[PDB]
Amino acid sequence: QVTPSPDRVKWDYRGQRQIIPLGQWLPKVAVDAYVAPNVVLAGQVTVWDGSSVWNGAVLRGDLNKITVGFCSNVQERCVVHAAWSSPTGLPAQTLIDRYVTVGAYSLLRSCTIEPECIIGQHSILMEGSLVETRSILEAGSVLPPGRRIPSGELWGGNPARFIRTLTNEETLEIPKLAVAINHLSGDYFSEFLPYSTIYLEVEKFKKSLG
Amino acid sequence: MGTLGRAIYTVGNWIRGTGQALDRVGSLLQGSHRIEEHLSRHRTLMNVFDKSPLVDKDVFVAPSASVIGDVQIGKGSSIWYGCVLRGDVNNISVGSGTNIQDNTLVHVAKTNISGKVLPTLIGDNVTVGHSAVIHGCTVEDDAFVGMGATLLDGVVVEKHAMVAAGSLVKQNTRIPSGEVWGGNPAKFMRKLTDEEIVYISQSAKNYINLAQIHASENSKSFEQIEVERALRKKYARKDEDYDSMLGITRETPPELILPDNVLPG
Amino acid sequence: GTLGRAFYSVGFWIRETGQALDRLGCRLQGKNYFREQLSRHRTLMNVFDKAPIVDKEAFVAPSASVIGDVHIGRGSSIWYGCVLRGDVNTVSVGSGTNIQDNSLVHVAKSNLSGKVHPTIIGDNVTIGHSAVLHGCTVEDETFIGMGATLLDGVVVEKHGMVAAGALVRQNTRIPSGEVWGGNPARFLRKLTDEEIAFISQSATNYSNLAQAHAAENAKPLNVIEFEKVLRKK
Amino acid sequence: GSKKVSDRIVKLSAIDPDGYKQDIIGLSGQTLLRALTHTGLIDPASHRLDDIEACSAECEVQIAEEWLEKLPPRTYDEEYVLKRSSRSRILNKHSRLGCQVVLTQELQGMVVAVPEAKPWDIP
Amino acid sequence: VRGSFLDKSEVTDRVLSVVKNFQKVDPSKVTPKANFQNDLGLDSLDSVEVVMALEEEFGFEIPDNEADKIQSIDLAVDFIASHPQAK
Amino acid sequence: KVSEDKNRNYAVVAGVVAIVGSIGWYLKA
Amino acid sequence: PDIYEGSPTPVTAFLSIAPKISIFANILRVFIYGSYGATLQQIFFFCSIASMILGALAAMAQTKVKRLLAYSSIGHVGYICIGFSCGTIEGIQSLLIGIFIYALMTMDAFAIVLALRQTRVKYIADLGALAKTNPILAITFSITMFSYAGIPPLAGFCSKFYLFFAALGCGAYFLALVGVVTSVIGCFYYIRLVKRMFFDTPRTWILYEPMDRNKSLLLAMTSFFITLFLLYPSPLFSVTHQMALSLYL
Ligand SMILES: C/C=C/C(=O)SCCNC(=O)CCNC(=O)[C@H](O)C(C)(C)COP(=O)(O)OP(=O)(O)OC[C@H]1O[C@@H](n2cnc3c(N)ncnc32)[C@H](O)[C@@H]1OP(=O)(O)O
Ligand SMILES: CCCCCCCCCCCC(=O)SCCNC(=O)CCNC(=O)[C@H](O)C(C)(C)COP(=O)(O)O
Ligand SMILES: [Fe+3]
Ligand SMILES: [Zn+2]
Repeated sequence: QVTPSPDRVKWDYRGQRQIIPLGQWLPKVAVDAYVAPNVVLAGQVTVWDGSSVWNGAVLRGDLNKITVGFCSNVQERCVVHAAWSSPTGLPAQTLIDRYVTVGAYSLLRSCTIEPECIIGQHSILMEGSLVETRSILEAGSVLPPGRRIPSGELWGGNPARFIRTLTNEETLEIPKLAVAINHLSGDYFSEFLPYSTIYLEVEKFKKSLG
Repeated sequence: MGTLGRAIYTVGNWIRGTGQALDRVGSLLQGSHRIEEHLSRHRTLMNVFDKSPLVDKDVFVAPSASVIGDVQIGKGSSIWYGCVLRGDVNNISVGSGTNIQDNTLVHVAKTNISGKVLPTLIGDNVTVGHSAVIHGCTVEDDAFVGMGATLLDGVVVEKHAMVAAGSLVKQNTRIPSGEVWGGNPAKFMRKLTDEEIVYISQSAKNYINLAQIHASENSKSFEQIEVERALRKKYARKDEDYDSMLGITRETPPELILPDNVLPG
Repeated sequence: GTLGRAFYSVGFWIRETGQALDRLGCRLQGKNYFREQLSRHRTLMNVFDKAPIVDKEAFVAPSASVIGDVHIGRGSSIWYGCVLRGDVNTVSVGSGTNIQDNSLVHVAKSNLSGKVHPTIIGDNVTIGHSAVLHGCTVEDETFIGMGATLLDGVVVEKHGMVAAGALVRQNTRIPSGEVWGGNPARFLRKLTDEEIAFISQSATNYSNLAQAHAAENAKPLNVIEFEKVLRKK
Repeated sequence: GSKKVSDRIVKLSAIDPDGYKQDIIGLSGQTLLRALTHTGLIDPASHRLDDIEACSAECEVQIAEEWLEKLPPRTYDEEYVLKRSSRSRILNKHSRLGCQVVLTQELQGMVVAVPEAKPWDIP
Repeated sequence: VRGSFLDKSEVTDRVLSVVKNFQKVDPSKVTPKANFQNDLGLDSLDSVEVVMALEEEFGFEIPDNEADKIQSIDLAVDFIASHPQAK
Repeated sequence: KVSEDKNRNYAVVAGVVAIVGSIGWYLKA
Repeated sequence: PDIYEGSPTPVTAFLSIAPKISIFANILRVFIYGSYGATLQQIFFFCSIASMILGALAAMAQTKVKRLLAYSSIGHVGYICIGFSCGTIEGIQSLLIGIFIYALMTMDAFAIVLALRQTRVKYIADLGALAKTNPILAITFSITMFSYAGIPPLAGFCSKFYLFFAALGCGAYFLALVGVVTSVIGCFYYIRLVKRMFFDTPRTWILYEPMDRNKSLLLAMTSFFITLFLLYPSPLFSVTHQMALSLYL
């Protein structure tokens, strides 16, 4: 039987809280990092300096730690999660290292991305998977659990397959992309003052209601 | 209190008036270009066509989730952040102990191109992974849908069947019991081991525990949020050496301790 | 330009000063409600002068994100969870076009990989749930399947259909009357006249469903739920 | 998927100061110190870089001779660090700096002894 | 120089003598690879005795789950030659 | 209508006295 | 060096500045105001030479930040005591100027060290990629390190200048040689820190928590003083000359 409760909230005037603590697990956002207003960070989430998390992204660190490294970006509507354990036996924290570009609509769970990598849009990285440094994943790629992307290579497909070896100039292009995305995120960061003015709207909506 | 309190209250009123006037002047200098933030108009639960969602008492619905129309959700289920369950042109049914993970879309169809158009049915103890798309299909009890999978109209996922992550399951495809399908288009991959059935069941049971802590946190009032912010700040670090010099033992308050069923151990 | 950006910056200094003054005034009166964590999400957000222009008839879900120079035509609809980002270039959506729930219509964030292509959506276009359109053009009366990805430089001609889950690679021109699917997307079959009728009927229906949804969201915010949330213990 | 994390996985065993043996896991191409810190056998906070210039023998391990043959010989800097970090200022012939040992497929099954941790958190 | 392990050959020797001196073990079947139960004629009570005779000779206590993976002379020598607590 | 925290009111008065005294100190020196 | 390293970092900061001012005041009032042979001046001369040599070499050997700062302070007290040895009014003036400038520079360095201790900075190698993760902080620490090395036009150049001035006046040439060699060694082990923050590309980085407002304000003021003191140095020169004469008359 589906028995409803009368006191369940149908409309919350505060909206969705961006930072969701879980006990003593408080998400940690660097003072110079951009996090879009409708992003949810929950639990053991650390967003480091120069990193950006874009609209609709969800970073849920309730089973393991989630880290977004220096100058790394998680783009629109990505979901980053983690598990208690990995099939490989290695620690199952989700580690996004520095200068990593995680393309929009990508799903990450208990994967490690080494520094200076690019993840194509709409990619999936599963539990225990590893992307070694200076690698690029094509859009739409699916990396099964425990699988690995060797360093200095271009991979893609469902499941991901070796395509070719990257030229050194291509590998030099990756941190440049991360820096450019950080520069773009700075324009969004400057649109927000440290406090919103919503509390005044709440005030007057209360006052009209006695 | 008293005359001094009233005087300071009046001075503060003047200060707030000046502050708001300065804010307006700055807004005018900006050229009226900045769009103002407003009170949130998102409705977690919303009627449409005189149909009201029927949500059980102990169901975690994230505030950012959109549950619309003729939608029924059973005991112990959880609707995570950014999930959209739009039951406007037809019925959406969700069973007991079923998790619909982050950023999932569940929709229906009024009429399909051919065959009999059916609602979206999701059974009990079913896991639906992050950012899945469930459209006009049927998922029977104790089934698994990987993250980023897309099920089209007419798809039937049988009991103890698995759809792998990223799979595109074509219309009217049937996933038989004890089988795992995957790819674009999805096709038979292999059989499911008993350990994998245990994995599916443990997944749903773990998510009922995770739903409780998330539902507890998301429903806290402003006053409780501020009390726990202060507590979290006060207990973030420690000086047990000076405590031992003082002869006291500082204990973590219960509002900051998670239940044992969600801890890794 | 530069003068507008300087004025916009100096205005933020005056505004931040005024808001701090208001906070001081509340602290003198013992009010701390300014500390409440309220959502700063804006359905229509501007990046300096680049602001979305949305028709008065086009329905936009309150949880949708429309950022920068984004044009929405009459009778169009942006559904729940959709994200449209028009900063580095413009995004235009034609009349009578439905962007289904959780879709992402965006342009390139950087010009490192070439000039940033804009995204053009024609009239009476259906974009299925959770589709990703990145710097492509979609002509009038086309069908984009749910979960499909169209990369930059992609042209989808009139009456052309991208199947569900298809990854259309960069600079891939979909000819008229053709169904393309798979990863990567390849020609699958030719489109039938019944399919063209269903496309048009579907877009007309979504314009009518959007009208219904735009009405129920317009309902005044319930003061009962406000009072229930305020008085929780 | 052709390339797997299990290709790089090197099996190991570590004997803790109290004498109980543990089977630990590390990636070939990474240091023994990182494998030891995965499960907390060595505190990761005590040794955050894999550099000889950021080492006070917090990563020190003892390895039996049958596995020392399979490793590159200790350099002068390593022996300098080990000798100065000894309490008795005596070099231990079976002692290695874990941050300088790189795991290889040839080190499968190696047993390592983890000594008692030295103080490292300078006030 | 200071060592933290007993030499393998020296252990092989100490273990070879311990196993042989234990009665019911003729110094003819005692090879470095010889197994206690299958090749030496020692039952479970005699087999546990050998393992703790290795504890007395080398002056350290073997955790039981290791005392069980010592069914032969290789497994015992493999264990003592790599255990730091051995003296 | 009234601010009730009496310690906060005293501190506000102390800050006001500090500011006014600094101004007078400068003006008469 | 052992006490500086082992004490809590605020204790080390306080010990590296305050007690030097108090005891140099005591030294100047007990001996300069007093009267004996050049024996005591030879004592301080030989101790100054030994201090410069040992401080330079031991600092060159250090891999940890606190120990390096300790040995640097030993070398600089040697530089300062050279001014006491020569036994002139300008010697006392330059000793006071050196003490002042060393105190300000040491407070700058320890504000940086205390800011980085929130992330538990222990080794010089821990400063890798600091020019990327906090560019303004890396520049501020480099200005301090170049001031320590004595490179002009930074405030630290006054100590070097007087060291060589007194030597070529008091007639010393061995002292000039020791000063040259020790200055070059010091420049090497100071610019090693700049090389670590700017030139190295480590595999693993350490991201440091930003400092609080107190340390940032103090750092900004001390950095402005270090870069700009020689543009308007007259008040320090005049006040130190005033003090030097108050001792006798
Ligand atoms: C506690 C909370 C629990 C939860 O709620 S889970 C949260 C979200 N997590 C998930 O959804 C994870 C779902 N897991 C999976 O989907 C996974 O893949 C899966 C579980 C099907 C399969 O994972 P496996 O590692 O077991 O894959 P196989 O052993 O069957 O490999 C077969 C073959 O298929 C190919 N590969 C396998 N997987 C896939 C796919 N899908 N597609 C395409 N191609 C593939 C690949 O070529 C493989 O060959 P190799 O690489 O040489 O081993
Ligand atoms: C310092 C002295 C203090 C302590 C005093 C000691 C007191 C000891 C007296 C009490 C202990 C007992 O007799 S307890 C009685 C022990 N007897 C049994 O267990 C009966 C079943 N028999 C068997 O299990 C096997 O025949 C067996 C050979 C044992 C092994 O098995 P294996 O065939 O597979 O080697
Ligand atoms: Fe080391
Ligand atoms: Zn639909």
